[PDB]
Amino acid sequence: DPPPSTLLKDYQNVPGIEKVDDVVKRLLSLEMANKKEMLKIKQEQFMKKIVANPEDTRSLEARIIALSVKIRSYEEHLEKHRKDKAHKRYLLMSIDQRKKMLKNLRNTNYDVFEKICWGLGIEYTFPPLYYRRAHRRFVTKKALCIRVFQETQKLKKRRRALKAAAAAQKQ
Amino acid sequence: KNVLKIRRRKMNHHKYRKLVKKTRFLRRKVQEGRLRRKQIKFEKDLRRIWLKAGLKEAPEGWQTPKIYLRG
Amino acid sequence: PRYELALILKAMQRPETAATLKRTIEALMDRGAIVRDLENLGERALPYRISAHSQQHNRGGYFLVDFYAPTAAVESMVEHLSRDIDVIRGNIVKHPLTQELKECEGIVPVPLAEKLYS
RNA sequence: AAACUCCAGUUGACACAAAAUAGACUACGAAAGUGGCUUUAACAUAUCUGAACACACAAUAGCUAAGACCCAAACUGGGAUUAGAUACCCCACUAUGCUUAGCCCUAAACCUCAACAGUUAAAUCAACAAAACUGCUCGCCAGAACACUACGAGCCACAGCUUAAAACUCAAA
Ligand SMILES: NC(=O)c1ccc[n+]([C@@H]2O[C@H](COP(=O)([O-])OP(=O)(O)OC[C@H]3O[C@@H](n4cnc5c(N)ncnc54)[C@H](O)[C@@H]3O)[C@@H](O)[C@H]2O)c1
Ligand SMILES: [K+]
Ligand SMILES: [K+]
Ligand SMILES: [K+]
Ligand SMILES: [Mg+2]
Ligand SMILES: [Mg+2]
Ligand SMILES: [Mg+2]
Ligand SMILES: [Mg+2]
Ligand SMILES: [Mg+2]
Ligand SMILES: [Mg+2]
Ligand SMILES: [Mg+2]
Ligand SMILES: [Mg+2]
Ligand SMILES: [Mg+2]
Ligand SMILES: [Mg+2]
Ligand SMILES: [Mg+2]
Ligand SMILES: [Mg+2]
Ligand SMILES: [Mg+2]
Ligand SMILES: [Mg+2]
Ligand SMILES: [Mg+2]
Ligand SMILES: [Mg+2]
Ligand SMILES: [Mg+2]
Ligand SMILES: [Mg+2]
Repeated sequence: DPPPSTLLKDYQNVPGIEKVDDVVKRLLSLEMANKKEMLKIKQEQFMKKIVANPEDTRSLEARIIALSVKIRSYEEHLEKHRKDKAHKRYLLMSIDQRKKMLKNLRNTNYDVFEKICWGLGIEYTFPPLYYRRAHRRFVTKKALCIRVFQETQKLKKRRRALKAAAAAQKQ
Repeated sequence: KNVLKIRRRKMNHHKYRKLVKKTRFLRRKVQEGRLRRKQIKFEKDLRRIWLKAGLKEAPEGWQTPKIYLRG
Repeated sequence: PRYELALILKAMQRPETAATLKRTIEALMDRGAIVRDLENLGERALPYRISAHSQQHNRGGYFLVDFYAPTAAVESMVEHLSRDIDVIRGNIVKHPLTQELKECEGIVPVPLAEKLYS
Protein backbone atom coordinates (compact mmCIF):
# COMPACT_ATOMS: atom_id res chain seq x y z
CA ASP A 1 0.00 0.00 0.00
CA PRO A 2 1.17 3.59 -0.53
CA PRO A 3 2.70 5.19 2.55
CA PRO A 4 0.23 7.05 4.78
CA SER A 5 2.21 10.26 4.24
CA THR A 6 1.30 10.11 0.54
CA LEU A 7 -0.75 13.12 -0.51
CA LEU A 8 -4.21 12.78 -2.00
CA LYS A 9 -4.45 12.53 -5.78
CA ASP A 10 -6.17 15.93 -5.87
CA TYR A 11 -3.56 17.84 -3.84
CA GLN A 12 -0.37 16.26 -5.23
CA ASN A 13 0.00 18.78 -8.09
CA VAL A 14 -0.95 22.04 -6.33
CA PRO A 15 1.95 24.55 -6.31
CA GLY A 16 3.62 24.98 -2.94
CA ILE A 17 2.31 21.83 -1.26
CA GLU A 18 5.84 20.97 -0.09
CA LYS A 19 6.26 24.18 1.96
CA VAL A 20 3.04 24.01 4.01
CA ASP A 21 2.96 23.17 7.70
CA ASP A 22 3.35 19.52 8.66
CA VAL A 23 -0.19 19.61 10.07
CA VAL A 24 -1.50 20.68 6.66
CA LYS A 25 0.41 17.80 5.06
CA ARG A 26 -1.22 15.31 7.43
CA LEU A 27 -4.68 16.64 6.58
CA LEU A 28 -4.01 16.17 2.85
CA SER A 29 -2.43 12.71 3.18
CA LEU A 30 -3.84 9.19 3.01
CA GLU A 31 -3.67 8.86 6.81
CA MET A 32 -6.60 11.28 7.19
CA ALA A 33 -8.68 9.85 4.32
CA ASN A 34 -10.89 6.83 3.74
CA LYS A 35 -9.64 3.70 2.02
CA LYS A 36 -11.20 4.75 -1.30
CA GLU A 37 -8.60 7.52 -1.46
CA MET A 38 -5.78 5.01 -1.01
CA LEU A 39 -7.20 2.99 -3.91
CA LYS A 40 -7.10 6.01 -6.22
CA ILE A 41 -3.36 6.30 -5.53
CA LYS A 42 -2.88 2.59 -6.22
CA GLN A 43 -4.78 2.83 -9.51
CA GLU A 44 -2.69 5.82 -10.61
CA GLN A 45 0.50 3.95 -9.71
CA PHE A 46 -0.50 0.98 -11.86
CA MET A 47 -1.67 3.20 -14.73
CA LYS A 48 1.70 4.92 -15.03
CA LYS A 49 3.63 1.68 -14.58
CA ILE A 50 1.66 -0.24 -17.24
CA VAL A 51 -0.39 1.75 -19.75
CA ALA A 52 1.16 3.85 -22.50
CA ASN A 53 -1.17 6.82 -21.92
CA PRO A 54 -1.89 7.15 -18.17
CA GLU A 55 -4.70 9.64 -18.91
CA ASP A 56 -6.73 7.29 -21.14
CA THR A 57 -9.21 5.87 -18.63
CA ARG A 58 -11.51 4.29 -21.24
CA SER A 59 -8.93 1.93 -22.74
CA LEU A 60 -9.23 -1.79 -22.09
CA GLU A 61 -5.96 -1.58 -20.14
CA ALA A 62 -7.18 1.09 -17.73
CA ARG A 63 -10.43 -0.77 -17.06
CA ILE A 64 -8.49 -3.93 -16.17
CA ILE A 65 -6.30 -1.91 -13.80
CA ALA A 66 -9.26 -0.12 -12.21
CA LEU A 67 -11.13 -3.41 -11.78
CA SER A 68 -8.00 -5.12 -10.45
CA VAL A 69 -7.80 -2.51 -7.69
CA LYS A 70 -11.44 -3.13 -6.78
CA ILE A 71 -10.80 -6.88 -6.74
CA ARG A 72 -7.96 -6.42 -4.26
CA SER A 73 -10.18 -4.23 -2.06
CA TYR A 74 -12.89 -6.91 -2.00
CA GLU A 75 -10.32 -9.56 -1.06
CA GLU A 76 -9.12 -7.39 1.82
CA HIS A 77 -12.73 -6.77 2.86
CA LEU A 78 -13.54 -10.49 2.80
CA GLU A 79 -10.39 -11.32 4.75
CA LYS A 80 -12.09 -9.58 7.70
CA HIS A 81 -15.73 -10.27 6.69
CA ARG A 82 -15.87 -13.95 5.74
CA LYS A 83 -19.67 -14.30 5.99
CA ASP A 84 -20.39 -11.25 3.80
CA LYS A 85 -22.18 -12.98 0.94
CA ALA A 86 -22.95 -9.67 -0.79
CA HIS A 87 -19.27 -8.76 -1.16
CA LYS A 88 -18.29 -12.35 -1.91
CA ARG A 89 -20.65 -12.08 -4.89
CA TYR A 90 -19.11 -8.77 -6.00
CA LEU A 91 -15.63 -10.31 -5.85
CA LEU A 92 -16.54 -13.37 -7.93
CA MET A 93 -18.39 -11.19 -10.44
CA SER A 94 -15.45 -8.78 -10.62
CA ILE A 95 -12.98 -11.62 -11.17
CA ASP A 96 -15.19 -12.94 -13.98
CA GLN A 97 -15.51 -9.49 -15.56
CA ARG A 98 -11.73 -9.05 -15.48
CA LYS A 99 -11.21 -12.44 -17.14
CA LYS A 100 -13.55 -11.34 -19.92
CA MET A 101 -11.54 -8.13 -20.31
CA LEU A 102 -8.26 -10.06 -20.37
CA LYS A 103 -9.65 -12.46 -22.98
CA ASN A 104 -10.56 -9.49 -25.19
CA LEU A 105 -7.21 -7.78 -24.58
CA ARG A 106 -5.31 -10.98 -25.37
CA ASN A 107 -7.23 -11.27 -28.64
CA THR A 108 -6.64 -7.65 -29.74
CA ASN A 109 -3.28 -6.52 -28.27
CA TYR A 110 -1.03 -9.32 -27.04
CA ASP A 111 1.95 -7.08 -26.29
CA VAL A 112 -0.24 -4.97 -24.00
CA PHE A 113 -1.88 -8.11 -22.59
CA GLU A 114 1.55 -9.31 -21.45
CA LYS A 115 2.44 -6.02 -19.76
CA ILE A 116 -0.90 -6.00 -17.94
CA CYS A 117 -0.31 -9.53 -16.64
CA TRP A 118 3.24 -8.74 -15.52
CA GLY A 119 2.29 -5.37 -14.05
CA LEU A 120 -0.73 -6.61 -12.10
CA GLY A 121 0.57 -10.09 -11.27
CA ILE A 122 -2.23 -11.88 -13.14
CA GLU A 123 -1.70 -15.45 -14.34
CA TYR A 124 -4.13 -15.81 -17.22
CA THR A 125 -5.89 -19.18 -17.29
CA PHE A 126 -7.91 -20.73 -20.06
CA PRO A 127 -11.37 -21.90 -18.96
CA PRO A 128 -12.17 -25.60 -18.56
CA LEU A 129 -13.78 -27.15 -21.61
CA TYR A 130 -16.57 -28.92 -19.71
CA TYR A 131 -18.63 -28.04 -16.64
CA ARG A 132 -19.88 -31.14 -14.85
CA ARG A 133 -19.86 -32.36 -11.27
CA ALA A 134 -16.87 -34.50 -10.29
CA HIS A 135 -18.77 -36.66 -7.81
CA ARG A 136 -17.37 -39.43 -5.62
CA ARG A 137 -17.96 -42.21 -8.15
CA PHE A 138 -16.17 -40.33 -10.92
CA VAL A 139 -13.34 -39.04 -8.72
CA THR A 140 -12.65 -42.56 -7.44
CA LYS A 141 -12.83 -44.19 -10.87
CA LYS A 142 -10.62 -41.57 -12.52
CA ALA A 143 -8.03 -42.19 -9.80
CA LEU A 144 -8.22 -45.94 -10.40
CA CYS A 145 -7.96 -45.54 -14.18
CA ILE A 146 -4.80 -43.47 -13.73
CA ARG A 147 -3.29 -46.06 -11.40
CA VAL A 148 -4.15 -48.84 -13.85
CA PHE A 149 -2.45 -46.91 -16.65
CA GLN A 150 0.65 -46.32 -14.54
CA GLU A 151 0.93 -50.01 -13.68
CA THR A 152 0.39 -51.13 -17.28
CA GLN A 153 3.20 -48.83 -18.40
CA LYS A 154 5.61 -50.41 -15.92
CA LEU A 155 4.73 -53.93 -17.05
CA LYS A 156 5.21 -53.01 -20.71
CA LYS A 157 8.77 -51.92 -19.93
CA ARG A 158 9.58 -55.18 -18.13
CA ARG A 159 8.42 -56.99 -21.29
CA ARG A 160 11.04 -55.07 -23.29
CA ALA A 161 14.05 -56.12 -21.21
CA LEU A 162 13.20 -59.83 -21.00
CA LYS A 163 12.70 -59.91 -24.77
CA ALA A 164 15.95 -57.96 -25.19
CA ALA A 165 17.86 -60.31 -22.87
CA ALA A 166 16.64 -63.50 -24.56
CA ALA A 167 17.49 -62.09 -27.99
CA ALA A 168 21.08 -61.42 -26.93
CA GLN A 169 21.52 -64.98 -25.63
CA LYS A 170 20.83 -66.45 -29.07
CA GLN A 171 23.95 -64.68 -30.36
CA LYS B 1 -59.16 -18.51 -9.88
CA ASN B 2 -60.08 -21.91 -8.46
CA VAL B 3 -57.53 -24.07 -6.64
CA LEU B 4 -58.67 -27.47 -7.89
CA LYS B 5 -55.31 -28.33 -9.46
CA ILE B 6 -53.58 -27.35 -6.22
CA ARG B 7 -56.04 -29.49 -4.26
CA ARG B 8 -55.24 -32.58 -6.33
CA ARG B 9 -51.52 -32.05 -5.69
CA LYS B 10 -52.24 -31.40 -2.01
CA MET B 11 -54.04 -34.73 -1.60
CA ASN B 12 -51.39 -36.59 -3.61
CA HIS B 13 -48.62 -35.21 -1.41
CA HIS B 14 -50.59 -35.91 1.77
CA LYS B 15 -51.19 -39.55 0.85
CA TYR B 16 -47.55 -39.94 -0.20
CA ARG B 17 -46.28 -38.56 3.11
CA LYS B 18 -48.76 -40.87 4.84
CA LEU B 19 -47.57 -43.89 2.85
CA VAL B 20 -43.92 -43.04 3.56
CA LYS B 21 -44.71 -42.77 7.28
CA LYS B 22 -46.40 -46.16 7.47
CA THR B 23 -43.62 -47.95 5.55
CA ARG B 24 -40.56 -46.00 6.69
CA PHE B 25 -38.98 -49.09 8.26
CA LEU B 26 -39.46 -51.27 5.18
CA ARG B 27 -38.18 -48.45 2.97
CA ARG B 28 -35.09 -48.13 5.17
CA LYS B 29 -34.28 -51.83 4.79
CA VAL B 30 -34.80 -51.58 1.02
CA GLN B 31 -32.58 -48.51 0.74
CA GLU B 32 -29.80 -50.27 2.66
CA GLY B 33 -29.87 -53.25 0.31
CA ARG B 34 -29.79 -51.01 -2.76
CA LEU B 35 -26.72 -49.18 -1.46
CA ARG B 36 -24.95 -52.50 -0.85
CA ARG B 37 -25.62 -53.57 -4.44
CA LYS B 38 -24.63 -50.10 -5.62
CA GLN B 39 -21.29 -50.48 -3.85
CA ILE B 40 -20.82 -53.95 -5.33
CA LYS B 41 -21.72 -52.67 -8.80
CA PHE B 42 -19.14 -49.91 -8.36
CA GLU B 43 -16.46 -52.34 -7.17
CA LYS B 44 -17.05 -54.51 -10.23
CA ASP B 45 -16.67 -51.55 -12.59
CA LEU B 46 -13.21 -50.80 -11.19
CA ARG B 47 -12.16 -54.46 -11.26
CA ARG B 48 -13.27 -54.68 -14.89
CA ILE B 49 -10.90 -51.82 -15.73
CA TRP B 50 -7.66 -53.31 -14.40
CA LEU B 51 -8.63 -56.77 -15.67
CA LYS B 52 -9.23 -55.55 -19.23
CA ALA B 53 -5.89 -53.71 -19.08
CA GLY B 54 -3.90 -56.91 -18.50
CA LEU B 55 -3.38 -56.64 -14.74
CA LYS B 56 -4.22 -59.65 -12.59
CA GLU B 57 -4.74 -57.79 -9.30
CA ALA B 58 -5.59 -54.25 -8.28
CA PRO B 59 -2.84 -51.63 -8.61
CA GLU B 60 -0.33 -51.90 -5.78
CA GLY B 61 -1.66 -50.04 -2.76
CA TRP B 62 -5.18 -49.56 -4.16
CA GLN B 63 -8.19 -50.17 -1.92
CA THR B 64 -11.63 -49.42 -3.34
CA PRO B 65 -13.35 -47.01 -0.92
CA LYS B 66 -16.94 -47.18 0.28
CA ILE B 67 -18.47 -44.14 -1.43
CA TYR B 68 -22.11 -44.88 -0.53
CA LEU B 69 -22.00 -45.32 3.26
CA ARG B 70 -23.32 -42.63 5.59
CA GLY B 71 -19.93 -42.37 7.31
CA PRO C 1 -11.57 12.17 8.08
CA ARG C 2 -13.28 15.03 9.90
CA TYR C 3 -15.38 13.95 12.89
CA GLU C 4 -17.52 15.58 15.56
CA LEU C 5 -17.46 14.22 19.11
CA ALA C 6 -20.69 14.98 20.98
CA LEU C 7 -19.58 14.79 24.61
CA ILE C 8 -21.88 14.85 27.64
CA LEU C 9 -19.79 15.18 30.80
CA LYS C 10 -20.74 14.64 34.42
CA ALA C 11 -21.84 17.88 36.07
CA MET C 12 -18.70 18.91 37.95
CA GLN C 13 -16.87 21.98 39.18
CA ARG C 14 -14.73 23.98 36.78
CA PRO C 15 -11.41 22.33 37.78
CA GLU C 16 -12.63 18.76 37.24
CA THR C 17 -14.36 19.71 33.98
CA ALA C 18 -11.16 21.20 32.56
CA ALA C 19 -9.19 18.13 33.66
CA THR C 20 -11.72 15.88 31.92
CA LEU C 21 -11.61 17.87 28.67
CA LYS C 22 -7.81 17.95 28.64
CA ARG C 23 -7.72 14.22 29.37
CA THR C 24 -10.21 13.63 26.55
CA ILE C 25 -8.45 15.82 23.99
CA GLU C 26 -5.10 14.20 24.79
CA ALA C 27 -6.64 10.78 24.15
CA LEU C 28 -7.62 11.99 20.67
CA MET C 29 -4.10 13.30 20.01
CA ASP C 30 -2.50 10.09 21.27
CA ARG C 31 -4.53 8.23 18.62
CA GLY C 32 -3.36 10.50 15.79
CA ALA C 33 -6.16 13.06 15.77
CA ILE C 34 -5.73 16.71 14.83
CA VAL C 35 -8.10 18.63 17.09
CA ARG C 36 -9.62 21.65 15.35
CA ASP C 37 -11.92 23.26 17.93
CA LEU C 38 -13.62 22.77 21.29
CA GLU C 39 -17.10 24.17 21.87
CA ASN C 40 -19.07 24.49 25.10
CA LEU C 41 -22.81 24.03 24.62
CA GLY C 42 -23.53 24.66 28.31
CA GLU C 43 -24.73 22.67 31.30
CA ARG C 44 -28.36 21.64 31.03
CA ALA C 45 -30.88 19.11 32.25
CA LEU C 46 -30.65 15.86 30.32
CA PRO C 47 -33.67 14.91 28.18
CA TYR C 48 -33.90 11.77 30.33
CA ARG C 49 -32.10 10.12 33.22
CA ILE C 50 -28.85 8.41 32.18
CA SER C 51 -27.09 5.74 34.24
CA ALA C 52 -23.33 5.65 33.68
CA HIS C 53 -20.60 4.00 35.75
CA SER C 54 -22.80 2.95 38.68
CA GLN C 55 -24.24 6.46 39.00
CA GLN C 56 -27.44 8.22 37.95
CA HIS C 57 -27.22 11.55 36.14
CA ASN C 58 -29.83 14.25 35.58
CA ARG C 59 -27.57 17.11 34.45
CA GLY C 60 -24.49 17.18 32.26
CA GLY C 61 -21.98 19.38 30.51
CA TYR C 62 -22.43 19.35 26.74
CA PHE C 63 -19.24 19.80 24.71
CA LEU C 64 -18.22 19.36 21.08
CA VAL C 65 -14.79 18.44 19.72
CA ASP C 66 -14.22 19.04 16.01
CA PHE C 67 -11.19 17.07 14.87
CA TYR C 68 -9.56 15.10 12.08
CA ALA C 69 -8.42 11.53 12.68
CA PRO C 70 -7.66 8.34 10.75
CA THR C 71 -10.57 5.97 10.27
CA ALA C 72 -8.99 3.48 12.69
CA ALA C 73 -8.96 6.04 15.51
CA VAL C 74 -12.76 6.12 15.86
CA GLU C 75 -13.06 2.54 17.12
CA SER C 76 -10.20 3.06 19.58
CA MET C 77 -11.60 6.38 20.82
CA VAL C 78 -15.10 4.96 21.34
CA GLU C 79 -13.50 2.38 23.62
CA HIS C 80 -11.65 5.08 25.56
CA LEU C 81 -14.79 7.11 26.26
CA SER C 82 -16.61 4.06 27.64
CA ARG C 83 -14.04 3.78 30.45
CA ASP C 84 -13.85 7.45 31.50
CA ILE C 85 -16.02 7.75 34.60
CA ASP C 86 -16.63 11.48 34.08
CA VAL C 87 -18.15 10.94 30.60
CA ILE C 88 -21.89 10.31 30.67
CA ARG C 89 -22.34 9.74 26.94
CA GLY C 90 -19.91 10.24 24.07
CA ASN C 91 -20.72 9.73 20.39
CA ILE C 92 -18.51 10.28 17.34
CA VAL C 93 -20.30 11.27 14.13
CA LYS C 94 -18.95 12.37 10.78
CA HIS C 95 -18.75 16.15 10.90
CA PRO C 96 -21.99 17.59 9.43
CA LEU C 97 -20.11 20.44 7.72
CA THR C 98 -18.22 17.98 5.50
CA GLN C 99 -21.41 16.82 3.79
CA GLU C 100 -22.24 19.47 1.19
CA LEU C 101 -25.96 20.07 0.72
CA LYS C 102 -27.19 19.69 -2.85
CA GLU C 103 -29.29 22.52 -4.25
CA CYS C 104 -33.06 22.06 -4.47
CA GLU C 105 -35.18 23.65 -7.17
CA GLY C 106 -38.42 22.90 -5.33
CA ILE C 107 -41.17 20.34 -4.78
CA VAL C 108 -42.09 18.52 -8.00
CA PRO C 109 -45.51 16.83 -7.69
CA VAL C 110 -45.86 13.05 -7.80
CA PRO C 111 -48.88 11.85 -9.82
CA LEU C 112 -51.65 10.03 -8.00
CA ALA C 113 -51.60 7.20 -10.55
CA GLU C 114 -47.99 6.47 -9.62
CA LYS C 115 -48.88 6.47 -5.91
CA LEU C 116 -51.34 3.59 -6.29
CA TYR C 117 -49.76 1.56 -9.10
CA SER C 118 -46.20 1.74 -7.74
C1' A D 1 -61.91 -23.11 37.08
C1' A D 2 -57.02 -23.94 37.66
C1' A D 3 -52.74 -21.11 38.68
C1' C D 4 -50.25 -17.27 41.73
C1' U D 5 -50.20 -15.02 46.80
C1' C D 6 -41.42 -13.41 47.88
C1' C D 7 -48.76 -11.78 45.02
C1' A D 8 -50.53 -6.74 43.16
C1' G D 9 -49.81 -1.06 43.10
C1' U D 10 -46.21 3.17 43.46
C1' U D 11 -40.99 4.22 43.16
C1' G D 12 -35.96 3.03 41.97
C1' A D 13 -32.34 -0.27 39.88
C1' C D 14 -31.92 -3.26 35.68
C1' A D 15 -31.31 -7.26 28.33
C1' C D 16 -27.14 -11.66 24.03
C1' A D 17 -35.15 -9.96 23.39
C1' A D 18 -37.70 -6.75 19.85
C1' A D 19 -36.91 -2.21 17.09
C1' A D 20 -43.89 3.18 18.44
C1' U D 21 -44.27 7.75 15.67
C1' A D 22 -41.36 9.18 11.10
C1' G D 23 -43.50 5.64 6.87
C1' A D 24 -49.85 9.28 3.74
C1' C D 25 -42.60 7.66 2.21
C1' U D 26 -41.88 3.70 -2.03
C1' A D 27 -35.94 3.95 -1.23
C1' C D 28 -31.67 -0.05 -1.07
C1' G D 29 -30.22 -4.93 -2.74
C1' A D 30 -29.14 -10.13 -7.82
C1' A D 31 -33.02 -12.44 -5.53
C1' A D 32 -34.03 -13.98 -0.73
C1' G D 33 -34.56 -9.77 1.87
C1' U D 34 -33.66 -4.81 4.26
C1' G D 35 -37.37 0.62 8.25
C1' G D 36 -33.58 2.15 16.53
C1' C D 37 -28.25 4.88 16.83
C1' U D 38 -22.93 5.45 15.54
C1' U D 39 -18.51 4.44 12.92
C1' U D 40 -15.49 1.32 9.54
C1' A D 41 -15.46 -1.42 5.10
C1' A D 42 -18.73 -1.25 0.95
C1' C D 43 -22.89 -1.84 -3.29
C1' A D 44 -19.32 -6.29 -10.44
C1' U D 45 -19.14 -4.93 -15.89
C1' A D 46 -17.85 1.47 -21.41
C1' U D 47 -22.34 -3.94 -26.30
C1' C D 48 -26.04 -7.43 -25.15
C1' U D 49 -27.64 -12.75 -24.46
C1' G D 50 -25.60 -16.88 -21.97
C1' A D 51 -26.54 -23.12 -17.00
C1' A D 52 -31.93 -28.05 -12.78
C1' C D 53 -26.25 -29.98 -12.77
C1' A D 54 -20.29 -25.31 -13.12
C1' C D 55 -19.61 -21.00 -9.42
C1' A D 56 -21.83 -18.21 -5.43
C1' C D 57 -26.30 -17.11 -2.93
C1' A D 58 -31.21 -18.32 -1.33
C1' A D 59 -37.68 -16.44 3.64
C1' U D 60 -39.94 -19.66 7.01
C1' A D 61 -39.52 -24.39 9.00
C1' G D 62 -35.71 -28.15 10.20
C1' C D 63 -30.79 -30.77 11.60
C1' U D 64 -25.73 -30.77 14.66
C1' A D 65 -22.85 -28.35 18.65
C1' A D 66 -22.18 -24.54 22.33
C1' G D 67 -24.47 -20.28 24.66
C1' A D 68 -28.46 -16.59 25.97
C1' C D 69 -33.54 -16.58 27.52
C1' C D 70 -37.75 -11.04 28.34
C1' C D 71 -41.66 -12.41 25.45
C1' A D 72 -43.94 -15.66 21.94
C1' A D 73 -44.69 -20.75 21.09
C1' A D 74 -45.43 -26.69 17.87
C1' C D 75 -45.45 -30.42 21.70
C1' U D 76 -46.79 -31.79 26.63
C1' G D 77 -49.39 -31.29 31.52
C1' G D 78 -53.41 -29.03 34.17
C1' G D 79 -58.43 -26.20 34.03
C1' A D 80 -62.78 -25.50 31.27
C1' U D 81 -66.47 -26.61 27.36
C1' U D 82 -68.03 -31.35 25.58
C1' A D 83 -72.23 -37.65 25.76
C1' G D 84 -66.84 -38.21 25.63
C1' A D 85 -61.72 -37.61 23.12
C1' U D 86 -58.87 -33.86 20.09
C1' A D 87 -59.46 -28.81 18.64
C1' C D 88 -61.45 -23.78 19.51
C1' C D 89 -60.87 -20.68 25.29
C1' C D 90 -57.66 -20.28 30.11
C1' C D 91 -52.84 -21.48 32.98
C1' A D 92 -47.90 -23.47 33.08
C1' C D 93 -43.96 -24.96 30.23
C1' U D 94 -40.58 -27.20 26.02
C1' A D 95 -38.40 -27.77 20.85
C1' U D 96 -38.21 -23.46 18.14
C1' G D 97 -37.90 -17.95 17.03
C1' C D 98 -32.01 -15.17 19.19
C1' U D 99 -26.18 -15.65 19.20
C1' U D 100 -22.04 -18.53 17.42
C1' A D 101 -20.02 -22.55 14.12
C1' G D 102 -21.56 -26.03 10.54
C1' C D 103 -25.40 -27.99 7.59
C1' C D 104 -30.31 -28.49 4.97
C1' C D 105 -31.50 -25.91 -0.21
C1' U D 106 -37.50 -25.64 0.08
C1' A D 107 -42.16 -21.44 -0.77
C1' A D 108 -48.57 -18.95 -3.75
C1' A D 109 -39.33 -18.02 -3.52
C1' C D 110 -45.70 -14.40 -7.35
C1' C D 111 -45.34 -7.86 -10.54
C1' U D 112 -48.14 -15.65 -11.13
C1' C D 113 -45.14 -10.08 -16.51
C1' A D 114 -37.68 -14.30 -18.88
C1' A D 115 -33.02 -10.77 -20.46
C1' C D 116 -31.71 -6.94 -23.89
C1' A D 117 -33.16 -3.30 -27.65
C1' G D 118 -37.07 -0.64 -30.03
C1' U D 119 -42.10 1.46 -31.44
C1' U D 120 -46.95 4.06 -30.24
C1' A D 121 -48.31 3.77 -36.59
C1' A D 122 -50.95 -0.06 -38.20
C1' A D 123 -55.74 -4.36 -36.80
C1' U D 124 -56.43 -1.62 -30.35
C1' C D 125 -57.76 -6.24 -28.79
C1' A D 126 -60.70 -14.07 -28.13
C1' A D 127 -61.71 -13.22 -22.60
C1' C D 128 -59.88 -11.57 -17.96
C1' A D 129 -55.40 -9.72 -15.81
C1' A D 130 -51.56 -5.57 -16.53
C1' A D 131 -52.72 -0.66 -23.38
C1' A D 132 -50.97 -3.35 -28.16
C1' C D 133 -46.72 -4.84 -30.51
C1' U D 134 -41.54 -5.50 -33.15
C1' G D 135 -36.27 -7.29 -33.22
C1' C D 136 -32.96 -10.64 -30.76
C1' U D 137 -31.36 -14.40 -27.43
C1' C D 138 -31.62 -18.17 -23.70
C1' G D 139 -34.90 -21.31 -20.82
C1' C D 140 -39.30 -24.10 -21.26
C1' C D 141 -44.02 -26.49 -23.27
C1' A D 142 -46.93 -30.23 -26.76
C1' G D 143 -54.61 -33.93 -23.94
C1' A D 144 -56.16 -35.41 -18.85
C1' A D 145 -54.78 -38.49 -14.91
C1' C D 146 -51.09 -41.83 -13.15
C1' A D 147 -47.06 -37.94 -11.11
C1' C D 148 -43.96 -32.59 -6.30
C1' U D 149 -44.87 -40.65 -8.02
C1' A D 150 -41.59 -45.39 -9.55
C1' C D 151 -36.63 -46.65 -11.03
C1' G D 152 -31.63 -44.68 -12.01
C1' A D 153 -28.17 -40.99 -10.67
C1' G D 154 -26.12 -37.01 -7.48
C1' C D 155 -26.20 -34.69 -2.85
C1' C D 156 -22.97 -33.30 4.86
C1' A D 157 -29.55 -34.24 2.90
C1' C D 158 -31.31 -41.06 5.73
C1' A D 159 -39.72 -40.39 7.01
C1' G D 160 -34.99 -35.58 2.74
C1' C D 161 -33.91 -32.62 -1.88
C1' U D 162 -32.94 -32.26 -7.29
C1' U D 163 -33.76 -34.48 -12.10
C1' A D 164 -38.01 -37.48 -13.64
C1' A D 165 -40.85 -41.88 -16.51
C1' A D 166 -43.97 -46.09 -18.07
C1' A D 167 -48.08 -49.58 -17.94
C1' C D 168 -53.17 -49.93 -17.04
C1' U D 169 -57.48 -45.84 -17.56
C1' C D 170 -60.37 -41.96 -19.80
C1' A D 171 -63.11 -38.37 -24.10
C1' A D 172 -62.50 -35.20 -22.17
C1' A D 173 -59.22 -32.33 -18.69
N1 LIG E 1 -21.83 -29.33 -20.95
C1 LIG E 1 -20.78 -28.52 -20.99
O1 LIG E 1 -19.82 -28.63 -20.22
C2 LIG E 1 -20.78 -27.42 -22.01
C3 LIG E 1 -19.58 -26.93 -22.51
C4 LIG E 1 -19.58 -25.90 -23.43
C5 LIG E 1 -20.78 -25.36 -23.84
N2 LIG E 1 -21.93 -25.85 -23.35
C6 LIG E 1 -23.22 -25.22 -23.80
O2 LIG E 1 -24.12 -25.20 -22.73
C7 LIG E 1 -25.48 -25.32 -23.21
C8 LIG E 1 -26.18 -26.44 -22.49
O3 LIG E 1 -25.86 -27.68 -23.14
P1 LIG E 1 -26.75 -28.98 -22.85
O4 LIG E 1 -28.16 -28.62 -23.09
O5 LIG E 1 -26.16 -30.14 -23.56
O6 LIG E 1 -26.52 -29.17 -21.28
P2 LIG E 1 -27.52 -29.43 -20.05
O7 LIG E 1 -28.21 -28.17 -19.71
O8 LIG E 1 -28.32 -30.63 -20.35
O9 LIG E 1 -26.49 -29.76 -18.88
C9 LIG E 1 -25.70 -30.96 -18.96
C10 LIG E 1 -24.30 -30.67 -18.48
O10 LIG E 1 -23.85 -29.43 -19.08
C11 LIG E 1 -23.70 -28.44 -18.08
N3 LIG E 1 -24.24 -27.18 -18.59
C12 LIG E 1 -25.55 -26.80 -18.64
N4 LIG E 1 -25.75 -25.61 -19.15
C13 LIG E 1 -24.48 -25.17 -19.46
C14 LIG E 1 -24.00 -23.98 -20.03
N5 LIG E 1 -24.78 -22.97 -20.42
N6 LIG E 1 -22.66 -23.86 -20.21
C15 LIG E 1 -21.87 -24.87 -19.83
N7 LIG E 1 -22.21 -26.03 -19.28
C16 LIG E 1 -23.53 -26.13 -19.13
C17 LIG E 1 -24.40 -28.97 -16.83
O11 LIG E 1 -23.83 -28.43 -15.65
C18 LIG E 1 -24.16 -30.47 -16.98
O12 LIG E 1 -22.85 -30.84 -16.54
C19 LIG E 1 -25.36 -25.49 -24.73
O13 LIG E 1 -25.54 -24.24 -25.39
C20 LIG E 1 -23.93 -26.01 -24.90
O14 LIG E 1 -23.39 -25.69 -26.18
C21 LIG E 1 -21.96 -26.86 -22.46
K1 LIG F 1 -37.95 1.78 16.66
K1 LIG G 1 -44.55 2.82 9.85
K1 LIG H 1 -48.52 -12.76 -5.50
MG1 LIG I 1 -54.77 -38.23 -6.15
MG1 LIG J 1 -59.20 -20.90 42.43
MG1 LIG K 1 -24.51 -12.11 -18.69
MG1 LIG L 1 -29.71 -26.98 -19.72
MG1 LIG M 1 -29.80 -19.58 -13.76
MG1 LIG N 1 -33.88 -25.64 -7.87
MG1 LIG O 1 -32.11 -21.02 3.70
MG1 LIG P 1 -32.38 -22.13 13.22
MG1 LIG Q 1 -44.63 -16.80 28.60
MG1 LIG R 1 -37.00 -21.87 25.09
MG1 LIG S 1 -31.27 -9.26 18.45
MG1 LIG T 1 -41.69 -12.91 -1.39
MG1 LIG U 1 -32.31 -15.24 -18.78
MG1 LIG V 1 -61.75 -6.39 -26.07
MG1 LIG W 1 -49.62 -34.90 -20.20
MG1 LIG X 1 -42.21 -30.20 -2.67
MG1 LIG Y 1 -39.20 -37.64 -4.86
MG1 LIG Z 1 -34.48 -43.23 -5.37
